[PDB]
Amino acid sequence: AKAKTRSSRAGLQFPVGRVHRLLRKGNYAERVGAGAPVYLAAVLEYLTAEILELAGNAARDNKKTRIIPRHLQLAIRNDEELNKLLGKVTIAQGGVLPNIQAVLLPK
Amino acid sequence: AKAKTRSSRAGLQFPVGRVHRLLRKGNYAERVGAGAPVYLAAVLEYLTAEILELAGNAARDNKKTRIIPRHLQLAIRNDEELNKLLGKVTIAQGGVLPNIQAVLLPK
Amino acid sequence: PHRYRPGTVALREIRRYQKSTELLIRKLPFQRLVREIAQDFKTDLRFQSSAVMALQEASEAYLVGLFEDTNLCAIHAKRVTIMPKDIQLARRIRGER
Amino acid sequence: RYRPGTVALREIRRYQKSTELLIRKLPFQRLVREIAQDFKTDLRFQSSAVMALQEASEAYLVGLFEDTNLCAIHAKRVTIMPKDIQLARRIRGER
Amino acid sequence: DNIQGITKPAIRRLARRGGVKRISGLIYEETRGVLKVFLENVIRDAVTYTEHAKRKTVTAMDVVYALKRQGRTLYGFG
Amino acid sequence: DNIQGITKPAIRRLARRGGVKRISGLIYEETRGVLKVFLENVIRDAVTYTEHAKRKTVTAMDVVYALKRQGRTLYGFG
Amino acid sequence: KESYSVYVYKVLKQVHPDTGISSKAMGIMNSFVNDIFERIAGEASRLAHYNKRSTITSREIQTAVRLLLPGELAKHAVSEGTKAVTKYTSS
Amino acid sequence: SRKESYSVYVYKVLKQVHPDTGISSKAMGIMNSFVNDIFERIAGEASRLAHYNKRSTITSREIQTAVRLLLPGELAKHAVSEGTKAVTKYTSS
Amino acid sequence: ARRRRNLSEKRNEEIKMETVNKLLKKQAPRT
Amino acid sequence: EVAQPKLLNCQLKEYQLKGLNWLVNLYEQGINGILADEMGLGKTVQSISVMAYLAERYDIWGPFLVVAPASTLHNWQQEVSKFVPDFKVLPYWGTAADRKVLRKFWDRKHTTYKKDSPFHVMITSYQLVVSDVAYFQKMKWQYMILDEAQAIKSSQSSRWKCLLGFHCRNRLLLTGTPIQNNMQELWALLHFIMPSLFDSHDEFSENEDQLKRLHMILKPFMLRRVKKHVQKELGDKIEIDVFCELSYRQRAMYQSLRNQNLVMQFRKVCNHPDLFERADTVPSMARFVTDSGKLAKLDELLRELKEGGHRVLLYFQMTRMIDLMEEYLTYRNYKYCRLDGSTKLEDRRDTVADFQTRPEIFIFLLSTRAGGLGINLTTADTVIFYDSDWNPTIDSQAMDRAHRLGQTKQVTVYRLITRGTIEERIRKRALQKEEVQRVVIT
DNA sequence: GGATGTATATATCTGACACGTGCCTGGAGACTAGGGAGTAATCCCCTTGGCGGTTAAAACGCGGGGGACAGCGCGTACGTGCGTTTAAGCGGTGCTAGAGCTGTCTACGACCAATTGAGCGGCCTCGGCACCGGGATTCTCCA
DNA sequence: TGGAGAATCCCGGTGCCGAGGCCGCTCAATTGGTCGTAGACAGCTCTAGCACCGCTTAAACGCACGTACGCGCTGTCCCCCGCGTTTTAACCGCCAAGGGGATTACTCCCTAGTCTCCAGGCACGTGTCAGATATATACATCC
Ligand SMILES: Nc1ncnc2c1ncn2[C@@H]1O[C@H](COP(=O)(O)OP(=O)(O)O)[C@@H](O)[C@H]1O
Repeated sequence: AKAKTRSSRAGLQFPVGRVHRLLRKGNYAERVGAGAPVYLAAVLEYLTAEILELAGNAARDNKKTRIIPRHLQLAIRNDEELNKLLGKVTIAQGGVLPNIQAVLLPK
Repeated sequence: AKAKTRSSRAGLQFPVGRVHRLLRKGNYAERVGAGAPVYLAAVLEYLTAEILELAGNAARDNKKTRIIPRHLQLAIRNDEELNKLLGKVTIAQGGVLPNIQAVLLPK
Repeated sequence: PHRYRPGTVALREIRRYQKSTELLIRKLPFQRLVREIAQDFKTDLRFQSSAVMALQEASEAYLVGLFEDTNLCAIHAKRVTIMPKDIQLARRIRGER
Repeated sequence: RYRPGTVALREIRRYQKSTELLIRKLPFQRLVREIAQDFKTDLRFQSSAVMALQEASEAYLVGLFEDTNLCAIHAKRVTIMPKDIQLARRIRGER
Repeated sequence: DNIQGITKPAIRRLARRGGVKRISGLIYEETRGVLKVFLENVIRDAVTYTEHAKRKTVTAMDVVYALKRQGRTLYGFG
Repeated sequence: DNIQGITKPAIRRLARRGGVKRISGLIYEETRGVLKVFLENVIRDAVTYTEHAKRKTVTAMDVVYALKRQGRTLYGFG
Repeated sequence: KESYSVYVYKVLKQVHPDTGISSKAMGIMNSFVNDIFERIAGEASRLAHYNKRSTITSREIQTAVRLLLPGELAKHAVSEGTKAVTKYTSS
Repeated sequence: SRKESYSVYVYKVLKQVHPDTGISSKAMGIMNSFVNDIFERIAGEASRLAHYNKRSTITSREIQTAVRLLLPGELAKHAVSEGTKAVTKYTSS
Repeated sequence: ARRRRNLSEKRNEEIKMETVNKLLKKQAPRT
Repeated sequence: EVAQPKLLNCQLKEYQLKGLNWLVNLYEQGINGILADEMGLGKTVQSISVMAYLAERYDIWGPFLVVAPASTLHNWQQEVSKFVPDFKVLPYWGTAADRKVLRKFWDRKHTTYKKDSPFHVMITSYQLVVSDVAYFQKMKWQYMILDEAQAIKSSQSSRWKCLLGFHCRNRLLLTGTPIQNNMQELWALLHFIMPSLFDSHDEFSENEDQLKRLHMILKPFMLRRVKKHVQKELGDKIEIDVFCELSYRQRAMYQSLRNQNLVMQFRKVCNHPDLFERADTVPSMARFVTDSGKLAKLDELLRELKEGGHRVLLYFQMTRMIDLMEEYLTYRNYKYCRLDGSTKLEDRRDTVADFQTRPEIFIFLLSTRAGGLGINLTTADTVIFYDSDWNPTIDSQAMDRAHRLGQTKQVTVYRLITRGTIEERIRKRALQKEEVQRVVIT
């Protein structure tokens, strides 16, 4: 019988089988649900999409064709909710959001 | 042939067997070395002693025979190395180390 | 006749309350506040007793630590009085906002 | 040219636009090998490991300066001074 | 309402334990907002653990686990 | 004496990225002390992982772990 | 040695069909996904343990997302989760 | 029924360091909490160390590297010593 | 020791010289 | 005066031999200089012969550097391999991954090479001499030829600023059109030759007497020669101007623009309407041919030449007009080849060989700037310039690609001019400039 | 009447992606076992609520005092720019330590069954502590 | 310095409740055995990191200078502290209902486990094309 990737059965560009391997072998529990990897893979795909959508936008606002680490930084630190999720994270080659205190600026 | 607790077999007050049970049921990994629980039990006993020695001293310095939470709190915040181990920890019923900032004191 | 000068009584207070273990918010009104927040999230929530005691230990421990930080922000600005701008600085440096 | 101060704010609008590493590579590397050899003699490093340390190290210092800046401004100064570093560290919890 | 159940005298005391000599007058309303925003975050997590266990009763353990999801670890209740 | 290899120019650039307009002169010797204390802590951990794996070479991965041990997660290197 | 590279590119070609993504930015995405997997599977792990249960089901994942992701991001993720598991079960 | 806890063992340690001293239930509750917390951390660290080396077993060596990572300074030295001693005695016996 | 190290130089030299020549052959000579 | 180099695998003609004598005397005096022979007298084999003479007498077996334009590199590789076959000749072109590997020939320690050494002559483009100057600056070049040297006429160019700082003994310029534009460009060549003497913009600036002045002043630094005195065996260029009148479509667009900065837009209309906007509401090929006066008049002329058994070099200034022209040649079912500056440097070799090897091919389409330099096309007979260049040296360079040595048929130059339009203005100015250049040499 | 900026071309090169062959290892399908989680019935404990009472503390009202604040002078530190000096960055050659992979086999830890004593629940109990009244001693404050 | 006087600590006597000891008993820790794979080990290839050399040229350094910030000092006036009195609701000790969590049994379906098979994805080549830098020329503009 022709094999149909679990991914395709659940419409998920993310690889549901690999997620099931890593949950099973990585000692998170004794037994893993068949529904576990499908749900978790849906959530990874959704977060991946969100960051790339915001970074894509920042690329085109800078008039450039290719996403780079500077744009991932600019994406992640604009969104209130993603910044709360990645507050501890340093992104290599990302640089800083432009920021001057209004006290420093000219009178 | 007569039983010898693994604890006695290894000169320790903390329970080597129970530690081997928890390392097995805690999904910390697939196979759990034999000496692992013996070494882990030795360190738990050491840290337990270190705190209770300090607490005993704090209790005697306040003329009382029973350790209470407030004595643990004093003991733990008065030693730099224990404080660096437990900085994020709150102890219930602990209170605060007595510290008034010197510029607040009267002229 | 007698009055202590402004501040002596406050330092009496610092010694006394820095030397007590007891909980500083009154129990019954704190308990009542915790259910007012809980009833937004799920209706008819029975609380254990020790759960509200644990919330109160955490709540007092958080604020008493916040005042320590706040006080350093004041003293650095060459004031002795803490003011709302001090609290907001402390929270921002600790990353909460 | 520029009124007194406009030049500092131009420095700001420069270095916030760039993404480059701000410490010089070889001096950084020598500091890392000096510190390392206390813990173990004959430690070989991978290029990428020293670059990791430098990215993290600059990220840490830059972030300390933002927190230091807020301490100054709160004291109605524009100048950061050692007291401001020390205050930020204690609040953040690096005592 | 209930947030005003945290009395001005109460805050004054808390502050004293943190060794503050002179307290403003606008501190009090700010402190209440701070304490509510803390409690809302902890309670949401505690109630979320309670509902996953299909209990109706928030236990001490739910709270203790809620707090360890915030870098604030409480010793002496479970 | 390699810590003085972190030049005054450089500390000043870092400050500028952090949006500082004017810097005291005493800032330079504090900033050096700060940087060394942070690197000592991370390198000690990285070498601790390296020796555990019975390597002699400190890899990128050791360092990235050593930083996630301390709540400083470095995205970009394995 | 494996990476989630392939899949990130597929998501990108679907959300922004003209764009590409540099080698170093792809390395950042591979870092991000490994990080979040660990966080969610760790919370699921602990939830199971706290409840004396031996399987990480899909219910354990959903409570772990509700705990990790802040605010509206959570709502959207749990919706996406639920949709997909429904579709898979319907096969 | 049968919840289980380390209070028994804490009493013995206290009796060896301070023969006349005792301990309130609340203080013992704190001690019971402390011990779980530290087991958790040292086991978790040892877990991840094994994973990063692509190994299946948590041996004594891993618990050593974990003590050396969590504990600061002189604490660490003095603990890694107690550990060596104990495992040496067991291997002997 | 010495034999393997000596052989490495010959093995390197052979490939280096051939790959050097191949590139001149890549450009000048028609391909 | 000097004997022919014994390593040289071909006989020098009398004027070539005298040229080698001049260059040898320059080297032994320590003076740098310009061989300025009119195009196709054989500067190359004279240049090569100095490398031979140095390698014989003073045992200076390299390293020697030829810098040349891209079209021309393959020519030099062949010429050196043919005329002095003992020399070992190293390309320095191609991708960065290639060029790294080639640097592994260079010996940085022996300052003067000998016969056993890895390479004797290196051939590289102007373009790589600029991009890779960082690496070149380490070498100790023993003799250096810049070929097609008006490449360096602009003193403000990065190229001049780079090549001035190449560490080397004797330099030779080759350029068959030394005199170009204003006297500042003549300064630039002179300074590149001898910096100490020609150190100042202003002093070189310091009128019939000034012109007579200059002729003597240049006599120690330049040798100029012209075809009619030595190539008497090859007849002069027959030059035939052809006029064309704008098509109705052209006329409409030109009036539209004139009613509506527009210099280059006028030049486009005169080439072909379709260089603005092509066509389809259906567009016929017959309309395409008829819609441009030039192309229409060209169609007559091509058909005649085909019937007669001639072969054509056809030059353009605009690259999109090469694209359009291929379509008309495709439809008229003529076999053609194409070479322009966008063409990869491998294919250059192949294409030129093809047109010189297999006379089925009727037309070579060439860009004027890429095609004008280096390539040798003796098998052609007819040159057509579809559009006028502002600079007369560039067209000169171009038509001399048909009028080399070893040409045996009467070279015929056609040139098409669109009457009453910018084309005329341009050819007018180019002829003024050619009179000035010709006077200054004269 | 000249020095320069602007606009539009060609000529080239370098690095990003699209496609390609190849090959291989892990994901898919399919078949069985047995134990975890799901079901309901039970039960006792601990939470929610009402009551009546005491009294600690919160709530309100005043002075007045000393701190937050605004302003000013002034003085020395910090920024600047010009000129010089030194090391960083490049790119090389070149050696070899050691990371990373393969193939063995042995020794060790998962798994089972039988035993038995450690440690839990529960019950009894008496001594450490809280608190209270009193006195003696210590800190503030103002004349 | 000197009394005043409110507060604090220390002494002492009561009494109460929870720390601490001892009794059954059940279940998990110990003993002795099997066995099968993890990983310690020996050996190998070859990546890549450590040394060391010369050159350009940029940033690092040093100095002379000046002006703007920091900050020490004063006058004002608001607002917090300290205290007193009234008011109110928290705390206590108690009785009760009853819901809801912890438990015991029991059954069934889900997931681990093994096997067979093949296509997804990883590594390495390559080629081709849009973007970036030079450079040429006219002409308008600014000087
Ligand atoms: N003795 C000779 N034998 C063969 N070809 C010769 C000889 N002398 C001159 N030539 C020709 O001289 C031509 C080169 O002319 P030259 O002016 O040097 O070229 P360019 O104008 O491109 O610099 C070649 O086509 C070559 O065939």
